[PDB]
Amino acid sequence: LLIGVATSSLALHAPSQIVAAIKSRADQLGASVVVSMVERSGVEACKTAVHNLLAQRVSGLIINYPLDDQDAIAVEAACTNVPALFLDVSDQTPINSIIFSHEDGTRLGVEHLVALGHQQIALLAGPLSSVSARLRLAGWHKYLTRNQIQPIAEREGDWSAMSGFQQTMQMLNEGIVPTAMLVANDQMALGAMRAITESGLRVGADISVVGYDDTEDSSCYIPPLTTIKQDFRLLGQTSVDRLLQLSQGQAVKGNQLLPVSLVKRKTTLAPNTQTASPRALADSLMQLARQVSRLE
Amino acid sequence: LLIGVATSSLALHAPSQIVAAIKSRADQLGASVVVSMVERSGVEACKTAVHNLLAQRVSGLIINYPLDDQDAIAVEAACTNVPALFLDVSDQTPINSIIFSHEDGTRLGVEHLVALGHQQIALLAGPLSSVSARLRLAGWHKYLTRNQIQPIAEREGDWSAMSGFQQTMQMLNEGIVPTAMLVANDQMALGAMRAITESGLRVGADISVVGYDDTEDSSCYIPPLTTIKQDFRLLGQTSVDRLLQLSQGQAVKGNQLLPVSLVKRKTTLAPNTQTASPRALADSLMQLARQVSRLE
Amino acid sequence: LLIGVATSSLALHAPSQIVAAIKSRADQLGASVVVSMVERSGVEACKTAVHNLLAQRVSGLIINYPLDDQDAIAVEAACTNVPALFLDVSDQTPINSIIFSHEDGTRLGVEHLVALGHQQIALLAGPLSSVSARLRLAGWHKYLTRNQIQPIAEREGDWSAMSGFQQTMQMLNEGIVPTAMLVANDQMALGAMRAITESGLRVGADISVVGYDDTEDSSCYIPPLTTIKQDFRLLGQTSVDRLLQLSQGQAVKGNQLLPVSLVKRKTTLAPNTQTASPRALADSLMQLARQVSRLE
Amino acid sequence: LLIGVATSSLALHAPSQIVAAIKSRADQLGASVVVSMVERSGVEACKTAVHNLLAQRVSGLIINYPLDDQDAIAVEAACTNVPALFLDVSDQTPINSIIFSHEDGTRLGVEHLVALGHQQIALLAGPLSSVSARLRLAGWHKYLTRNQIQPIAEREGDWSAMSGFQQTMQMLNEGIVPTAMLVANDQMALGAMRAITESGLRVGADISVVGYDDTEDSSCYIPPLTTIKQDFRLLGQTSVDRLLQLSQGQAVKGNQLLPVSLVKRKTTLAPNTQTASPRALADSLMQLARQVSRLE
Ligand SMILES: CC(C)S[C@@H]1O[C@H](CO)[C@H](O)[C@H](O)[C@H]1O
Ligand SMILES: CC(C)S[C@@H]1O[C@H](CO)[C@H](O)[C@H](O)[C@H]1O
Ligand SMILES: CC(C)S[C@@H]1O[C@H](CO)[C@H](O)[C@H](O)[C@H]1O
Ligand SMILES: CC(C)S[C@@H]1O[C@H](CO)[C@H](O)[C@H](O)[C@H]1O
Repeated sequence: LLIGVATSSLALHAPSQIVAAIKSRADQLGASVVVSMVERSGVEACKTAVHNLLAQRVSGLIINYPLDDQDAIAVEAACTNVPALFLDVSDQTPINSIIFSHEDGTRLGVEHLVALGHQQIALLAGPLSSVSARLRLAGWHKYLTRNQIQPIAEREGDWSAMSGFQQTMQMLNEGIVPTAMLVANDQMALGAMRAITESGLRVGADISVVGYDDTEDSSCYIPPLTTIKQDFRLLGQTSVDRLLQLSQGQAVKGNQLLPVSLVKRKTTLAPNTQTASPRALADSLMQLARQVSRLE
Repeated sequence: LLIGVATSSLALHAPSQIVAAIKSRADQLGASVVVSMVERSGVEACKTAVHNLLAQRVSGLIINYPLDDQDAIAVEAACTNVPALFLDVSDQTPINSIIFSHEDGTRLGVEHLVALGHQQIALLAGPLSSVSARLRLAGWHKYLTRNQIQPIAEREGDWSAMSGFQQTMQMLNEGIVPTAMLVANDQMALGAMRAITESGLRVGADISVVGYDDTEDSSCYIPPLTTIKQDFRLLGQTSVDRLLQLSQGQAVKGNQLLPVSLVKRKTTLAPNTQTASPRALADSLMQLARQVSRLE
Repeated sequence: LLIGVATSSLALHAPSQIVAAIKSRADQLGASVVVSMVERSGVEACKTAVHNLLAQRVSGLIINYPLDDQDAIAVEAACTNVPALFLDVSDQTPINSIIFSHEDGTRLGVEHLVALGHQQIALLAGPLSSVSARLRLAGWHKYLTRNQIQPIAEREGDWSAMSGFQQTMQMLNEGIVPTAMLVANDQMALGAMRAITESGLRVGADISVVGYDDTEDSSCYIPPLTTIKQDFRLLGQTSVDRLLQLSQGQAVKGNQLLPVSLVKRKTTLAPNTQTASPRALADSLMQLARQVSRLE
Repeated sequence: LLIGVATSSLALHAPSQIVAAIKSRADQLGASVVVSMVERSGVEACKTAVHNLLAQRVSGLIINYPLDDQDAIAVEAACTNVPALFLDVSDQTPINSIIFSHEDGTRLGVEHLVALGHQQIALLAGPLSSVSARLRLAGWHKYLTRNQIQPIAEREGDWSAMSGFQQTMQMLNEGIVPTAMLVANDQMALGAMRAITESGLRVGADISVVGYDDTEDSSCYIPPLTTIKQDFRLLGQTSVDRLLQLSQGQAVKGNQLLPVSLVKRKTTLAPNTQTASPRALADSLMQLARQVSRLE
């Protein structure tokens, strides 16, 4: 009983909250989990990661890493005879896998904003060289389409807070001031939020943001982020588990999806990028002047 | 060579970021790394990961886990005839250790705080279990004192955003309102922030905050966290290198302290009991500008 | 396969960008390119180049050089067998050409200034030797009368920046001061901008300028300029596709016009005469805010 | 006597100004210049570029493309017997090549600021995968270090007018505010120049920028660039000329250096006007608030 976990960059919270979640279930079942982090590169990076664990004489493999249909299949055979469960793959590729409904994920985000009266929605996607990053972009460009609305913007980030921050100062330094944004994860929305703020914009009221994952700090990110949840606590549960099932005789086989949901919090409101004021705002500015000349 | 790591919960940013770095360095030297995850509960928890990692015939062992003066010893003996490096222990311990200066980290934090005219300072510590936690709490006590200052409050967290949040919300609600707050880590600092905001107070202008760590996301928090940088990257390469040196008997024995540095950003600023509309005001004309434009 | 391109001066931005574009499209289908630098000398030069690329045994020729009707007719005669494709000609020439709608491109530019309330409009053309420049000056002329205006000034640059400069500040020196200037290409607009500024006016607020091309750097001229966007990347791609199929029996033939668009930015504003409030304020308020967050 | 020219991206101004000269020169001797291109791949891309040209019976080969010491050496062999002149290389890579003085170009930048009284300078370097950019970063260090100063920042761009904008949005938003920047190319200066302005700073008077290359548009940028002139005409010339000489048995086989210069203009002043953020700011916020006041 020695579960091998070939995971992402543990810098990112998700691949981390997942491992914690894994190590946690293997705990009660009474099995041992052993991590092997895997490089930024791809396919072959993952392969060696795989080989290591194979050497430790692991029992089965949970591959938490981005792979294209083709790559996934490669890696599977790399494992030779050990049963390997895949966590970040197309919900189409043959291999055994557990995926969060990328279809429901986007559908919810999209429809929540539309109902809220938003029309000018901008998209901040993850690193398009990542299947999961790719499948949410798709679902965005579908559920907004079926709703008739079209994305006034589209950026590419990389799962970091800074990435979401730059791509949002960029988008705003050239004229696209929307009323809502669909971000590919919670860290990018964190940065995205500071962005929208250092710009005189009220997050939520002026620009509604909706993260995606609902990692831990998301509750405390200033406006407690309205985010789509991915229960990794329960993803590891089902994972370690099914992994046992495949090895110890049977299985279930191939694609198996889990649900997601809209954790409605505080970054999403009626469009109204604020309307009105006569010379009320003139009277406002007026005082700051006193204040400023109150200084020099 | 094969490096083994006993680690705290991979879900805490700092530990995840310290694990990720140790990775990079093993990578540059053609060495594999395997991580055993531990349940921050006790010394036994620790002896296990070690004990299983010592079954992998790992070449070096790195124990990044909060062991006590006497526990460390139990664990060093546990990691039989293999060199181990302890990362969360005390320089006050006869084990091969590499740690960050707690004496400076706390020194600066106070030094910076008193330097801006703050006198009523509140302390928000981490789980008093962590040697480190307790260490950081010793320092703040030492330096506030050398500045004839005694803290007006001292709550305790558990290293997470939500504890930083629950704790200040309680303090604040208790009539206790500081003018500057010293937090044990960036994460809890996120929480304290949100609380300080929901209390209707300008974080920076009214209550200045100083985390301690400079984990990734901090450059993107609300007003970016003025915070004690612990160079996890630095910590990474050293341990890895020294672990080889270690196997080869190269007596890089005993303790050795890495430095911290105060990163200035947007949460520290003088006590708002001086001038009014400091820094902020600027980014108030910004809001107003962004309202007037909305009307044309 | 192997395409040849007889080009205008490579030192002129748009033609360079078009070549770079054509290069990519070639690459996409694995077509080899080869460029011949044509001297502004004239059709006897653009003829030699045609003859030189024929020496190489090109499969198809793209000719982006500003030839005149009979000058175009004369060069195709020289395109023995190999199919030539003309980029700089008039839709009116009975050869195979692909160009950008000089109609809409001059239409919008005018409509944009008329709808902004301008009326004293000055024109800055390119060298009247070229069809394209003259094609552009014809439009401006048509729409201004059709919108009951007649340019108050009409100068002639040569596509370079310095022309835009000299020419404008020259007109400015004769005391001919307009509220809007239409310029034949971005480069010249860069220059005009400096002349304007250098002679004491706020480009935009006082004299507004439109461009034509939206070449690379345009996003960065201090006030980024509103300009007629011509997609050279599209041009480049079609050029090849057409040339291929064309040259490959599948006779396309004739002339096809590509669409353009008005890229709105910071140089086009309402006339200063009317309140100087077109905007001013939102743009102003905001950067004053940044100097208000610089002394505290 | 046919000269094959394997050039870089022609999107950039310098490689295009050099081709223009390359032809302009070859034009005088009664020689043909056939331009071939390379993407940003490296060696293989530069080699195909070379095999292509070899096909057309080119008698010369001018490689104006970034090659690493041993990569140059490969492409030379690739180049075969047909004599090759390299334009982008290091003075100590063993082949016949003409390069501007990276040593004096950086020396002049440095000494100019130092003597002007600049202490805090930032470094906007070019893509560190381009020898030009590298020897040019190193050079600046040497002279600054020689002068007792160290870069308060060091960013990396990619030669476009936009990377200049983002790295100055960046380096500035993250608090660094130098008083001089040594930019590694004139296009990247239009962005820094534009960034430094949109942040309430006066280029020249507040941040002092100094570009590199001095290309055609630089004398028309807003405050016209104090730049380092690389005489692209003298280079085109010396290039072709020397090219027919080695072709014709002669030599001086290996390194050859041309001079650089400092074209002083208006982006460099003595550090400070004292206050870009003073009293007026409130009086000015007033008339604004009042210019506001009336659109309601
Ligand atoms: C593992 C990274 C690609 S990041 C990570 O993966 C998770 C599970 O796939 C979720 O996708 C998160 O949104 C994303 O941040
Ligand atoms: C596992 C916790 C002690 S968290 C973590 O560990 C790091 C390494 O020592 C530092 O202690 C960080 O402050 C702390 O946040
Ligand atoms: C062919 C150049 C002399 S000019 C160049 O060409 C483009 C494509 O035709 C456009 O005509 C540009 O405005 C002009 O600068
Ligand atoms: C092709 C690029 C390196 S751009 C270009 O190259 C010339 C080569 O000498 C110069 O070095 C310029 O500084 C740079 O912008």
